[PDB]
Amino acid sequence: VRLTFADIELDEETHEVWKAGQPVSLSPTEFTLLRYFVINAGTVLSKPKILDHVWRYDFGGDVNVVESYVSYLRRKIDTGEKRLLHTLRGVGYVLREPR
Amino acid sequence: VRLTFADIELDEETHEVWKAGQPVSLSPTEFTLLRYFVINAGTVLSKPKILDHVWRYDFGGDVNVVESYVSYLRRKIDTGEKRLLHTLRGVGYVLREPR
Amino acid sequence: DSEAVVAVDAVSFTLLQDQLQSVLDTLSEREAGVVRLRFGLTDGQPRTLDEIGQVYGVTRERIRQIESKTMSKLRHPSRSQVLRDYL
Amino acid sequence: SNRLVEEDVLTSIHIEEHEIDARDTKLGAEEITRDIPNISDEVLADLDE
Repeated sequence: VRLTFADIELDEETHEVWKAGQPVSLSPTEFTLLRYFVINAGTVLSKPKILDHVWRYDFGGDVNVVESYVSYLRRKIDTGEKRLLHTLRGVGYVLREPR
Repeated sequence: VRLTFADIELDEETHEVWKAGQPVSLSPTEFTLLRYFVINAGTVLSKPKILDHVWRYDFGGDVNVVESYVSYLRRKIDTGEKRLLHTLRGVGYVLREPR
Repeated sequence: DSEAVVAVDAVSFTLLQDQLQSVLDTLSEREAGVVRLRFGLTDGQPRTLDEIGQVYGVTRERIRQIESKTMSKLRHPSRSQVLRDYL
Repeated sequence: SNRLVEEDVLTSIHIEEHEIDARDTKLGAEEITRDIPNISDEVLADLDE
């Protein structure tokens, strides 16, 4: 039942995450972001549905906080400038293997 | 579910295009124009109802914007002077393989 | 005569307007006004975000957020079923 | 008497024809297709593709 995509492995029981076989420590909110991002791999994820589903509806903060979140995800697993979690202008981000 | 026409092909998920098998990056609103063109393939497109549906009803600009955008579509995929995206004088444009 | 009023769709449009007013009044007043002037219901012109900010003293990002709140609450099946029938 | 109704003594087969043409138009072309907007499925059961 473990969720795997390319080189990212996740276990839903103890919430540990493996990048290319190397375990990394990850924050809970970013863990939910990553879980959603794999569970909808192959479909672009834009911000409004990110705040709608992943985050609470009482969230009154700015839009830059989720950007900082995806920034920590970038520096966590796909540190390269070209990364598995690509971005789209105005349509948020998506995790797919580059072609 | 990917929508195809002649040598242009579209995936509805990650908003990219293949032109004769070559992936091409394109602007968002320009992509919406192309989406209208493929979703009404074989049917002529006029600037007004193009403005009505694709663009917001609050658009206060001039009419040269759509002509320029069609020029971008030409220079991106149909670089040839004769092109699959034919233009009708006073009636607009159409996506059609020339006879 | 194609230009003649159907005299049936007119009453349908009026009742649809009544349903829209009831639905909007059920929503919070700030959201109702925001969407009403966003789609130009009470006036002849829909307005861009900066007009909404100038008339409500907020930034355009806040208006985008409240619009997100509006169509999020509007997807509620209580309104979705009661309005989707009108087609 | 109901015998005429039951025994089909006086009953007639009546046939009507309904022409309909799709023609060229400045808007494009009119298609004889099942891509009919805003229709249910119980009424789409008896149509071919």
